[PDB]
Amino acid sequence: KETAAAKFERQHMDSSTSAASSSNYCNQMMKSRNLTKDRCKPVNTFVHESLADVQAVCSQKNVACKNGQTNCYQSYSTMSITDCRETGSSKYPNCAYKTTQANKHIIVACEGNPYVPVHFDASV
Repeated sequence: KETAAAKFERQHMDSSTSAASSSNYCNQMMKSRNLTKDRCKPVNTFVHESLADVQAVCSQKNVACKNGQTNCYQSYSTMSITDCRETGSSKYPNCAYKTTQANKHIIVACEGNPYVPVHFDASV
């Protein structure tokens, strides 16, 4: 039973890189973070910031989440991010991803004690 905070980390955190290396980045990371396991997960974003910097967003700009909830936070600066998105050629167990590297504000839902990100909402 993964806690929610640990699941955000496994799905969203990639501090070991500054940026998406290849067009191949997404097929690889989606696989190693176990997101192609039971299904191809259709969309996922990886954040190439340290964990501290990303936990800090939980004290930045308070915004409405897309589901209308109000525990969403928008980062003040831009962050290095990679968007991973299934192509049309995508067929489980043979998940295939388009890699888009970008530098965007991130919006996360935060909860808990410690108040930390548990949900990736959007980037802008």
